[PDB]
Amino acid sequence: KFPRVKNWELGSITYDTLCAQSQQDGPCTPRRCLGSLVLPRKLQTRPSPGPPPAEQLLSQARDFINQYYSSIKRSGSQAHEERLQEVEAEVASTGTYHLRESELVFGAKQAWRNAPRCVGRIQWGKLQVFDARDCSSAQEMFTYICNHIKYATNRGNLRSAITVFPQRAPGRGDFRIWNSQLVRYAGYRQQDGSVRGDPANVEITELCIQHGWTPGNGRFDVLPLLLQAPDEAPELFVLPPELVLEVPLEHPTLEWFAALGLRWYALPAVSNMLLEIGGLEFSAAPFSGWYMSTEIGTRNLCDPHRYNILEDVAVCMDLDTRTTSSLWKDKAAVEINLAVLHSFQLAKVTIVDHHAATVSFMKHLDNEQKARGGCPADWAWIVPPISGSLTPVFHQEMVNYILSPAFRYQPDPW
Amino acid sequence: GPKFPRVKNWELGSITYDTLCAQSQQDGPCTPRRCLGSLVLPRKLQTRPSPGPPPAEQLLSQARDFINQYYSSIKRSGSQAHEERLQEVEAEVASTGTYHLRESELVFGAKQAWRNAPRCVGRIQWGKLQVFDARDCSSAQEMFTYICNHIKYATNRGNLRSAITVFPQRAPGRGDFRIWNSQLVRYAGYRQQDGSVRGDPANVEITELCIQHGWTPGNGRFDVLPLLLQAPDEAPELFVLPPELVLEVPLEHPTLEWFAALGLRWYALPAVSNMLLEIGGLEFSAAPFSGWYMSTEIGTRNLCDPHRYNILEDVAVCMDLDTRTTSSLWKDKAAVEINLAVLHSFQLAKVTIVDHHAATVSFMKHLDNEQKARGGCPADWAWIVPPISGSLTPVFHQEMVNYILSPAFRYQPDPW
Ligand code: HEM
Ligand code: HEM
Ligand SMILES: [Zn+2]
Repeated sequence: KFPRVKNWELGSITYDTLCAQSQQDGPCTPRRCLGSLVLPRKLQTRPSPGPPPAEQLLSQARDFINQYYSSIKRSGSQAHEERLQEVEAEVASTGTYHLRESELVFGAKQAWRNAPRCVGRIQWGKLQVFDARDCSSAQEMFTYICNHIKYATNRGNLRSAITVFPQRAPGRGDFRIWNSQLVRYAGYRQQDGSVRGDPANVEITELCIQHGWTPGNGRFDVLPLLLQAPDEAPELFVLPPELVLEVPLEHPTLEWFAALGLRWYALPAVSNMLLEIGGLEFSAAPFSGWYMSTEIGTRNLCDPHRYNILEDVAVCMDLDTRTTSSLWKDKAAVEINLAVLHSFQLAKVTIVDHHAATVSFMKHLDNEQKARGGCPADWAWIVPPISGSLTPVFHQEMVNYILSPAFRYQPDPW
Repeated sequence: GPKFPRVKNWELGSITYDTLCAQSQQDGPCTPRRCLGSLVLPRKLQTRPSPGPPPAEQLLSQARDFINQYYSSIKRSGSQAHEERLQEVEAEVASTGTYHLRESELVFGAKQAWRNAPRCVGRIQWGKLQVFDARDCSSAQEMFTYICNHIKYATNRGNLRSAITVFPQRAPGRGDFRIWNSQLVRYAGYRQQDGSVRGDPANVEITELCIQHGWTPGNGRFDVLPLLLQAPDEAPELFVLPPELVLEVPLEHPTLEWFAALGLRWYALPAVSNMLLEIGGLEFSAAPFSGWYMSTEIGTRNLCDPHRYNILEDVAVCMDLDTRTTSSLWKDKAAVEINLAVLHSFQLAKVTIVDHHAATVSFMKHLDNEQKARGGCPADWAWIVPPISGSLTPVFHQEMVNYILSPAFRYQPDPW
């Protein structure tokens, strides 16, 4: 019934009783495990042209409201009962309801806390929540986003934040941020099918040009935002350069590294995920924190389908790229990650290396074991892309399941 | 689209569908409610010592399935020979409660068990396996003879060859044939007075057991342990492998001249000996198998794990790195040089070994061969992706479906 979770480095064991609280199904079954799949096959988020079953929504809303009053130690109180009646009354008459700002803040922090793929959850309690539900146009969306960015960047002393735009509504279009992140580098397809810039942003880069953007021709051209108000074509907005903090990359001892002209933005702000609280869905709720160095140094810069700079760096390090056994890729990867850490640290911009991050996550696991009797975690995403076993989480067994409030993937708006 | 798991490779953007999972007849530890795919030992395949004979009804369905697999493999499914073998197996089980495999069936089954192993990245070599039939073995002493021959053949003075020796299957009522050691070659772990361990911390229990059985312990960091071999219904017997038969490689670094002074070393032959081989319901409690090493097993796991030799700090200090701060990536730097030393040394000693890049690339080829040959390949992502440089290898970006197919290698409880 309850999974026996073991840590192989310390020989310690714990039981996850929290997983019993899961109400949403994952992709696995006794016949086969599909935990390595990035996106769901069916756990997607189908349209909302029609109102969701009142009974279903109501049970989800009740659970959430129950969670909320439990957090403020007022479960069973008069306020708790009166709130349930309000939600009850509104759903029965309108088919939906609305959250009080206090509940929204609690819900956003809980969704982060429940995110199985995030290694930085020790920070879950520290999140600035901007209520943008009073937004009625793409222009206003742009203003909220600029304020979010300014606040979150804080001149290099990054502060986690989330801005919540209006919830989805039946038979009405969704408020959406087309870009997958608030700050992305353009990806331009060139003559021979190759790509200049970030190969992962080719499609979005094209949509931007398609919608009137005058494209650049560099390797790190910050993309403009395509923001969409309900049932309207997306509108193009260019982010004020002074709002986009970037860090020039250089190496602590390799004088030539800087000559590579590499750089990366300071703010990691996912903008394409859906936030679900008490059955309510927020199709546009950009969130941000700070980077873990491997995200930039290993994945963004070294992935084969990304900037793929491994060989360039290897050649500059005069390594033997003639064979795999020389481990030239491993050596280059380490120096690139070192350059990222050194540079962000030099530019006084918040960043965390994969060792510090995993160590804090182990602490989080312990805190959660005491607080809730478990912690949903997705091993493949918690263990860093390099030096996996050199970190504590590698040797820690984990249980993965879905708790709500939650952040979920949703279909591309186009 | 197709009603089977959709598997994607995020590097190539290609998609495939796994239809082979449809053939699994054994459940794993996951459910729609939660994924337990990271658990090393989930009480699923766990072949607990089942004293009372197995349900003749359950044994037969498993046996029939295996025979169908075997006849399918030789392209004679539905033939008269197929139906006759099926009748022979059912008859044998009827009058004895069990049955026996023909020589070729055992060979086929051993290879399929390796082929079906979700956690093995070396499966592109699956078709090349020397299967030693030792089902005539009747004593612990004879087990030692078979094991020594296996070691000699497999080691082949450095030009390693994959092999498996199969001892008698579990029999109703009679005790099991067992090799107490988890591997044929292991280094002793000696508990110290201060509580620390000299040697391999992973082998403290087995080391103590060997001592308790008359072994006179050494006091080194790399003392090869003796074998505790157990024949049916007899206490385990102790056997010391002749040094000349255990090929080892002293570790040195290609450029860091001082690394050789560390006195580190590792043995050439990775031979797992505590796993159970299951074929058509029959259980081979003693069926040690071996291939060759993938460098990270030695350089990253065995030498750098916190609970193993834990040499990361020593090497970093030798490289004069800043071990007082994580952002210096001293752990990452030292791990890289330790792995390079392993590859370098094995290559120098002319002992077969494969680096994690070459291995994962060959596994990708294996996945493609298997997609065409069986419509899928059971794979455990966490075990397939190397412990270092994960995303620098192609397997990291490949989604994988994990499920249990039989014949298979399963975990079994310790004999003691
Ligand atoms: C403050 C420091 C933070 C750090 C260092 C951190 C780090 C990470 C990392 C490394 C990943 C995996 C990235 C990948 O492989 O693509 C991740 C995923 C995630 N993080 Fe965090 N995180 C932080 C803040 C946040 C915040 C503030 C939120 C939300 C309020 C959040 C929500 C998530 C979610 C939902 C995922 C999984 C997304 C997916 O499934 O694609 N994180 N985080
Ligand atoms: C040809 C060379 C081979 C290589 C390079 C290779 C490599 C590996 C590696 C790296 C692992 C995971 C090690 C760990 O994390 O503990 C593994 C696991 C495994 N391999 Fe292979 N392997 C090879 C040959 C074999 C052979 C010949 C067999 C059997 C006939 C085999 C059966 C397995 C099994 C069953 C496991 C999983 C055991 C467990 O769950 O602990 N391998 N292999
Ligand atoms: Zn699973």
